[PDB]
Amino acid sequence: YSDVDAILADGKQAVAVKHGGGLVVVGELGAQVLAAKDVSELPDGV
Amino acid sequence: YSDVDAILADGKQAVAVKHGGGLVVVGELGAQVLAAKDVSELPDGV
Amino acid sequence: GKQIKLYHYVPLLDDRNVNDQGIDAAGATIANGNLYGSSKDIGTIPSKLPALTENGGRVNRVGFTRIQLIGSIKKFGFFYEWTQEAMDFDTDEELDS
Amino acid sequence: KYNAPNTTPSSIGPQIRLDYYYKKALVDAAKEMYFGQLAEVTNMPKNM
Amino acid sequence: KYNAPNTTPSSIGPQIRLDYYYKKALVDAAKEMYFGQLAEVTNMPKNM
Repeated sequence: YSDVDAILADGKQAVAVKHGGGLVVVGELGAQVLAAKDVSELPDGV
Repeated sequence: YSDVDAILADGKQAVAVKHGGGLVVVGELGAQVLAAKDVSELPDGV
Repeated sequence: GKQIKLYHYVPLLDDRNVNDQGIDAAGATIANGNLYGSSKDIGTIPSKLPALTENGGRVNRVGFTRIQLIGSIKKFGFFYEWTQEAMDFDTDEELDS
Repeated sequence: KYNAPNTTPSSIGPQIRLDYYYKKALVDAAKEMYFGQLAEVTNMPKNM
Repeated sequence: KYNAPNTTPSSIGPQIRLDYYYKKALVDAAKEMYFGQLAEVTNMPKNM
């Protein structure tokens, strides 16, 4: 990704990071894995 | 991990949480898995 | 302590600004803390120009560096000795000068 | 003997200060601009 | 940015003075004198 609009245009979401650097990028799959509690709530792919 | 330097020195990054709690620490795969749209962009590991 | 230290603040765009505080428009893992250094190549600067967008935020971060100098002092010396007779009974009565 | 402190500690004991800090720092001069001071300016209004 | 302790180099660069030197030093009080006070003095002349 070159510009900040690329993530938005691509469809990925972007979270600003405070302590260190910044701008971690989240995709819908990555979020859904990231939103998992137990082995049941991870996606099919993983 | 004891202090906020420990994450930073390790290279691991941390994001400030809003709703409730402290910090969420992000590693580079954990970020790169996090930035995956479909099954193709997950690591070789997953 | 027989030594003197200094600080030589390197400018931003100089390629001596080695820095880890490097964030591009999208990511934050840029090792090149300086925007583009002094590469001076048309094929580089447009890519590395700080092109901010409508939405701002944590984009194009930079850091700065300082340089420490060091210099030390040393001791030197020598000597010569003469006897009274060497001055008294010498062919030239100007040896002292 | 003062010797070579830290590496060879002096007779009296440790030396905590071993470096005079000259305050005046070295600052690189700014480059001279040439392609500036050569263009005209046309104002671009807002709301447009 | 950050100023991690010199062993872990500061972001800006090398650090010279890491310590503040307290000028005033610590001494030891002289042991109080006891036997010396009680004494008689007899002068011994020279060349004798």
